[PDB]
Amino acid sequence: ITNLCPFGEVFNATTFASVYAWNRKRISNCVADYSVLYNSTSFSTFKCYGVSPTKLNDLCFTNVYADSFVVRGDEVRQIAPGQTGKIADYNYKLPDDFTGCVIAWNSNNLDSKVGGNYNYLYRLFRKSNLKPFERDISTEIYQAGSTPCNGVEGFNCYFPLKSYGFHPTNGVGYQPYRVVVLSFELLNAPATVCGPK
Amino acid sequence: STIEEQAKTFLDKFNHEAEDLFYQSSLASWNYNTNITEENVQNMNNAGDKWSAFLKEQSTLAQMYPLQEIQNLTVKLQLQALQQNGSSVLSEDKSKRLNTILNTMSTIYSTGKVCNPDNPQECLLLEPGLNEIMANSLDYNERLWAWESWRSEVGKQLRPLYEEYVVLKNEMARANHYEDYGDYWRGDYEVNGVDGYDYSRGQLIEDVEHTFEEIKPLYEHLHAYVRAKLMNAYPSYISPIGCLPAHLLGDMWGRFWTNLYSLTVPFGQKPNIDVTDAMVDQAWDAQRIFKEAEKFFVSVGLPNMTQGFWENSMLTDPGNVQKAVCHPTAWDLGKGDFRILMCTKVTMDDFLTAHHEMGHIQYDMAYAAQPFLLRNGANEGFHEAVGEIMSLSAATPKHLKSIGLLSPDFQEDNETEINFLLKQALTIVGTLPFTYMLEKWRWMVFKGEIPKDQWMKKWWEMKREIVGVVEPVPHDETYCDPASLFHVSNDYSFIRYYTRTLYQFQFQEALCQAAKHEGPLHKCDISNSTEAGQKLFNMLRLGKSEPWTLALENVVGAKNMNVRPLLNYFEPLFTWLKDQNKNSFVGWSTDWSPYA
Ligand SMILES: *[C@@H]1O[C@H](CO)[C@@H](O[C@@H]2O[C@H](CO)[C@@H](O)[C@H](O)[C@H]2NC(C)=O)[C@H](O)[C@H]1NC(C)=O
Ligand SMILES: *[C@@H]1O[C@H](CO)[C@@H](O)[C@H](O)[C@H]1NC(C)=O
Ligand SMILES: *[C@@H]1O[C@H](CO)[C@@H](O)[C@H](O)[C@H]1NC(C)=O
Ligand SMILES: *[C@@H]1O[C@H](CO)[C@@H](O)[C@H](O)[C@H]1NC(C)=O
Ligand SMILES: *[C@@H]1O[C@H](CO)[C@@H](O)[C@H](O)[C@H]1NC(C)=O
Ligand SMILES: *[C@@H]1O[C@H](CO)[C@@H](O)[C@H](O)[C@H]1NC(C)=O
Ligand SMILES: *[C@@H]1O[C@H](CO)[C@@H](O)[C@H](O)[C@H]1NC(C)=O
Ligand SMILES: [Cl-]
Ligand SMILES: [Cl-]
Ligand SMILES: [Zn+2]
Repeated sequence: ITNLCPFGEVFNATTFASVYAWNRKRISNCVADYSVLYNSTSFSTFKCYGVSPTKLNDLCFTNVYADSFVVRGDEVRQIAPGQTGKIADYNYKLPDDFTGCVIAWNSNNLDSKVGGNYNYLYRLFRKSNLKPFERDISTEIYQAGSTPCNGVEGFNCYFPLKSYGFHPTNGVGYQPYRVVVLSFELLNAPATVCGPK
Repeated sequence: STIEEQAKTFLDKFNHEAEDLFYQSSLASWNYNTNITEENVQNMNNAGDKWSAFLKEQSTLAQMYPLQEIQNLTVKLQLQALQQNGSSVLSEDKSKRLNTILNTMSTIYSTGKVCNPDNPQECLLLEPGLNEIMANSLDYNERLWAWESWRSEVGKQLRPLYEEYVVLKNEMARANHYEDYGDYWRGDYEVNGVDGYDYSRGQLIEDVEHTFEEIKPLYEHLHAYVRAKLMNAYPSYISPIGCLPAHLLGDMWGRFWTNLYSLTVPFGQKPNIDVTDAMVDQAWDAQRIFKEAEKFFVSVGLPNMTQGFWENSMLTDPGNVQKAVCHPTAWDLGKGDFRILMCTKVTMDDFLTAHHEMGHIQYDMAYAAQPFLLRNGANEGFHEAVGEIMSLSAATPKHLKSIGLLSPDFQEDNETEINFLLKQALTIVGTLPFTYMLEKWRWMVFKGEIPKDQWMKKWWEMKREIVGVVEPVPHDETYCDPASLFHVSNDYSFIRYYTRTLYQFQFQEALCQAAKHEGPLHKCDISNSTEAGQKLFNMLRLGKSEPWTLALENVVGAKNMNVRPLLNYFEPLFTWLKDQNKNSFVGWSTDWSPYA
C-alpha cells in the first residue's frame, strides 16, 4: 500500500548466493519502482517473457518473487525458458511457460579477486533434471558407475558440487554475473505490489 | 552405468577441474616470461607441478576405461589423448632438475648480455642490443663481434646445460615408448585409426626430405643472387663459390634473410615496398601496429581482440625495470584469456610479426568451444601457419596502399613484382633450409647418431652443405651455437616452421580461389573477403577433433604437405633469378671459409 519494496537488498546485496543454492525473497504489500533497480552497464541484460518491462511500472500483482544467484557469463543464456545445460538442468530451471523477467549484469569487479574467488559453487552432476523452480542443496556422492558409492569419493563416485574459479583476468564468458529473476503472479487475491503510476 | 556413460561423466569432471589448474599454471608462467625473477620461477614450477600431477592421476584413471567399449568417437578421442602418460614418468628429482635446466636456459637467453672489450660496464642484451646490430650494421667487424661474442659468452654457458637437457628428455621420451625425444616431437603429426589418412612418425622425415629436394633449385638461385649482391657490399670477404658468412645474414642466426632486402633490391629506383621508413614517418607505435592487424582480421569476418587482450598483453619492452622474454609469443592461458608477448619495434618485420602472433590468438579463439582435450592445432604446422597466410595478403602493395604505407599513386609493373617477390623470398624461402637443417641436427642428436664431441663439428658440416652458410670463426665443442637460438634453448620444436611455409601457400591457393581472385597468386589480397575468412574459420573451429590430413583436404584438397603452391607463388621470381645468374655460379663449395 504505502511502504516501499526492498529491491535494494536484492539487487545490491554485498554477496550473492551460489546458483545451486539460489536465494528467493517474496515481495508483498509495497510499492515498487522498477526503473531504478540496478546499474545498467555495457554488459547488463534485461530479458522479459510474457510481460512488457516498459509497462510493469503501471502494473499491479498479487506477489513478486526475486531469485538471485551468480553464474558464469557463458551460462547467463541458460536462465531462460526452454534451455539446457549444467545450470538449467541441475541448478536452476525456468518453466517453458514463464511470465517474468531475468536481469543480469557483470560483477567481475565484486566477485573476482587476484588469487581467484572459489566461494561460488554450482552442481555438476545429478541423477535427474530439475523441475521448474526446484532447488537442490544436497551434498551426496554421485554414482556414475554400476557399483555403489556408500558415501565414498573414490572412482566413478564424484562429489556433486564444483567451484567457480573467478579471476579478474578471466574472459567475459568466464567472469561472474549476478542474476535476478523476477516472477509476477496474479491470483484470486487482491494485488499488493503496484508501481508508483 | 555403461562404460561410455562412465567416460562422459569422467571427462565432465576432468574438463571443469583442469580448466582452473591449467589457468593457474599459465598465470604463473606469464608472471615469469614478462618478469624474470627467482621468486617467479618458484611459483611457475609450483603451479606447473600441480598441473603435471593432476594430469598424471587423471591419465591413470583414464586408462581404466577401455576404448574397445566406446562407440562415441569424440569421447574416444578425448580418452585416447588423455591416456598418454606425459612428462611425469621421471622421478621427482629428475623432473625438478629437468625443469631447472629449462628455467636456467630460458633466463640465460633473455637476460644474458655481452660486454664489448672496450667498456666493462656497457653491455648489450640479445634484444634489443645485438638484434639491432645484426639487422642494421654493414660493418664486417661489428657484425663479426656480436655474432661471435654472443655464441662464446652466452652460447658456451648453454653447452653443459643442453647436454644434460638431451639426456633427461630422452629418458622422458623412452619412458613414453618413443625411441628418442626427436621421435616424441614428430608424434604431433601422427594419426592412427582413420582409414585413408593415417600418418606415421617416420613418414614426416621422408616427406620433409622429399619436398626439400623440390625446393633446392629455387633456393640455390636465390643463394647465388644474394651472394653476388653481398660481394658488392663486402668485397674482400666473400667468395663467389663459397658459402655465405653467418654474421652477414639479416639476423643473429640466419633464420630469415629479411634484413638483406636493402642490399639485394633488384630495382632500387622503384618506390620501396619496405614500409619501415613510412611507419616511422607517420609516427606509428606498437598500438597502431596491432590495431591495424586487428582491423585486417575483422575485414575477413573474424572477431575483434578481446577486451582482456588489450589490458593484459605486453606489446612493448617493459624497460630495464623488469627483465622479460622479448621473443614474440602468443598465449592461450585458458578461461578466455588471450595475450601476446612481444617487444615490438616500429618496423615492417614487426608489422608482419604482429599478423603472425595474432593468427595464433585468432586460432585459439576459434576452437575455444571445443572440449578441453581438443583445444589445440591440427598440428604444430597449422598453428604457426595461420598468421602467415594473412601476412601474404598484408604484405602485398595493394593492401599497403589501402592502409596508407605506400603512395596513393603507386603502380604495379615489371619491377614492383620482382621487388615484392624478392623480399618475400628472403623471408619465406630463406628459412626453409635453415629450418630443415636445424631440426635434422636435433633429430640426430636425440637419436644418438651425433656424439657429443662432434656436436659443433657436424653442426657446421651441415650448415655448409645443406644451408650453404659457413662460420666466420672456427668453433670447438665448447660452443653451443644451436642453443643460441630461442626455439632450441626454450624447448620448442622447429620443424613446425618448415611445414608452416608449405601449408601457408596451399591455404592461400584455396582462400584466393574462394575470394574469386583472377591472376597470379602473389597479387591476391583477401582483404574484405568474408568468403575467404569463412573457408578458413570453418577449419580453425575444429581444433584437433579431426586429423590434420583430413582437415587439410577439406580446405585445399590434398591429404599431405605439398610444394606446388610454394613454387607457383615464386615462379615469376624463379625465371628472373635464372636470367640474373647467367654470369654467376649456382651452388656453393663446402670447403671455403673466411678464416685460415
Ligand atoms: C557423442 O558424445 C557427445 C557428448 O555426449 C554427444 O554430444 C551430445 O549430443 C546430445 C544431443 O546433441 C546432447 O544431449 C548431449 O548433452 C551432447 N553432449 C554434451 C556434452 O552436452 C554426441 O551427440 C554423442 N553421439 C554421437 C553419435 O557421437
Ligand atoms: C543498486 O545500485 C545501483 C548502482 O550501484 C543503483 O543504480 C540502483 O538504483 C540500486 N538499486 C536500488 C533498488 O536502489
Ligand atoms: C553504475 O554503472 C556505471 C558503470 O559501471 C558507473 O558509471 C556508475 O558509477 C555505476 N554506479 C554506481 C553507484 O555503482
Ligand atoms: C616482478 O616480480 C617481483 C617479485 O619477483 C615483484 O616484486 C615486482 O613487483 C614484479 N614487477 C612487476 C612490474 O609486476
Ligand atoms: C572492433 O573494435 C574496434 C576498436 O577500434 C572498433 O572500431 C570496431 O567497430 C570493432 N568491430 C566490431 C565488429 O564491432
Ligand atoms: C620489362 O618489360 C620488357 C618489355 O616491356 C621485357 O622485355 C623485360 O623482360 C621486362 N623485365 C622484367 C625484369 O620483367
Ligand atoms: C576494406 O574495407 C574497409 C572498410 O570496410 C576500407 O576502409 C578499406 O579501404 C577496404 N580495403 C580494400 C583494399 O578494399
Ligand atoms: Cl539470449
Ligand atoms: Cl553446458
Ligand atoms: Zn615464432
